[PDB]
Amino acid sequence: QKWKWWEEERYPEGIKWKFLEHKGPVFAPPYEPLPENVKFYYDGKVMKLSPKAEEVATFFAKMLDHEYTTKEIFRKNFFKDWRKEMTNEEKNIITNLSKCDFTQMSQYFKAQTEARKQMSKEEKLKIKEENEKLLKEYGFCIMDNHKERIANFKIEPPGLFRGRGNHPKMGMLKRRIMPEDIIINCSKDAKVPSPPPGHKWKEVRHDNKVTWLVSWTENIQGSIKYIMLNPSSRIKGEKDWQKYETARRLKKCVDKIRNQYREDWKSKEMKVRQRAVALYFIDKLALRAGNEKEEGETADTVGCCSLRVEHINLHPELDGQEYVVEFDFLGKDSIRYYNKVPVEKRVFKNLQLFMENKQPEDDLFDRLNTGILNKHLQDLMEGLTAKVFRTYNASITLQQQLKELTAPDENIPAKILSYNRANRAVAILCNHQRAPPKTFEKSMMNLQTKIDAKKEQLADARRDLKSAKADAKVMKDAKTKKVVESKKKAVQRLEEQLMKLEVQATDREENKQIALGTSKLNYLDPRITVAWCKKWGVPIEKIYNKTQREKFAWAIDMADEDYEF
DNA sequence: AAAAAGACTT
DNA sequence: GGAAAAATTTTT
DNA sequence: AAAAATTTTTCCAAGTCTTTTT
Ligand SMILES: CC[C@@]1(O)C(=O)OCc2c1cc1n(c2=O)Cc2cc3ccccc3nc2-1
Repeated sequence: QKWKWWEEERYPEGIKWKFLEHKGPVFAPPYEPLPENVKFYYDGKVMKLSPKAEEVATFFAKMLDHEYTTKEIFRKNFFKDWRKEMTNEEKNIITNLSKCDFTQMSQYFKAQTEARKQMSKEEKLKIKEENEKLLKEYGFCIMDNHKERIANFKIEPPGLFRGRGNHPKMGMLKRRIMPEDIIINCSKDAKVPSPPPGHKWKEVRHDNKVTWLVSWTENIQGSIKYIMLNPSSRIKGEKDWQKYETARRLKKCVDKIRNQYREDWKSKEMKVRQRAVALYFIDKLALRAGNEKEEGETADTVGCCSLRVEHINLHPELDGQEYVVEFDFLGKDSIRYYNKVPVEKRVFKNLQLFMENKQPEDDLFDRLNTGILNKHLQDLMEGLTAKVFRTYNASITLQQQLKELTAPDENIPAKILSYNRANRAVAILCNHQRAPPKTFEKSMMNLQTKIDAKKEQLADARRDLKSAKADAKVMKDAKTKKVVESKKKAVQRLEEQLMKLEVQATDREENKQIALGTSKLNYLDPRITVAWCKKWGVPIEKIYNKTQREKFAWAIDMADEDYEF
């Protein structure tokens, strides 16, 4: 069937749904304590760990293999959070983490993973079926006249916080989410889901100005987690489509804004000059609008509006470049951003002004935050904020590079390479880095030995063709010529294969320290891709896989070859 | 405001 | 998501 | 048959910006 929601009339502003029914959240599987033969030791002598404490102790044991279990903060926060979940006949004995021996616990769990990957196609087939009966009853909710998929219906198990970067809270206990934390949400006329026996959910909500099915407040940050619908849904995809159409609207008056923020660098007020320089950073330098965040509750990271002075060092000349601003900081997810950038005359001079009589630990743009900057953007264009730039600059770069890369001649596998090269450019601009695949970049030697082997399979068809001509000369007939054809069409089938292997080795080695994912899904207007595919006859499945085709179902169907962002 | 929350987005 | 599992599928 | 190199899931947060509260 497949419901073409994009053909429907836009859902009237404010209300998200008229009717919402769902089976609720699936809870994390109960804890199975340790057997008799898996003993825990403290101060060398055996210790009986109560169910509560035993669990918190496993979470650490299973991580013993990682290098972070040796960091101060990790161990400090851990031990503190373990103390709470301990009995007094245990809070009296265990004074420190350092005297606790998890070695045996840690060993059993590495054995479980082994004994698991050695199962029978009877057990493995049963689990893979019991896992399918859960996805049917719990993974589909009903939102207005339709059956749509839920994204992550399984509530996350309790464990230990790690987070990304050097985070202050690493090692803390993530408590087990009970029904009494869950806030259900659904329509008044919908069958309310039944809670686990002998429990009550925190609240049965009916707020129809939201898209969520369930919410709870996790304890590490005190942030609210949600169980929202699958990206393939209407509610998620109309939002997605809107986000693109909003960045597409930015396109028709982008140069207008670029005229203004240019001369704004020459205004009376520092506040307007700051706002404009920051806007330059977000525009031409694809920075995020860096909100302020609670220090000692998150990893010290930034974005443009939050950039401290210590994140830049002013250089007049370097490598033959004029007015270079050296960026050096940890962006989102503690991912470094280093950029030597030649800026215009006023901008370099404006930055010196913004850094005068200031200490390294102070802001660059004081008198600025995301709030001021975004209030301006709104006035500049109906519905514009500072993230829309990243959507424009990323999307439009794909469209441009696909134009400047794709040649009509190329066979399908080299066009895929051209597309990926386009994607790659966006990725480097949006700084979606990657740590090289776990020493496995010797898979290149194991791909080169396959290419060098094909150079033989072809080299032999070349010397086969050279001898076919040496027989076609002496005694020329329609039996020798039609063989010099079968040896020519043979050089070709191998030539097209070598291309397919070499082009695929380039694609792989260029995308070594880059990440296309976050842009593939989150930043590029899927229609830009779809058009490119319809044009050169590249079957979509070569670019977007099934969950992607499904998420992007709206683009595929509602976009021709002629489409232009 | 403008902090502190909430709901989306990356 | 992006690296790690885990389930595959390719190589040897 | 079994090492090996792949494809695909599973594990687990950190931003942006709107709406409340204070
Ligand atoms: C590296 C890619 C990226 O950081 C990002 O910048 O954009 C996409 C993305 C990320 C992370 C994430 N998600 C994402 O959609 C969804 C999601 C769910 C999670 C659920 C639990 C823990 C971490 C989680 N991280 C992401």
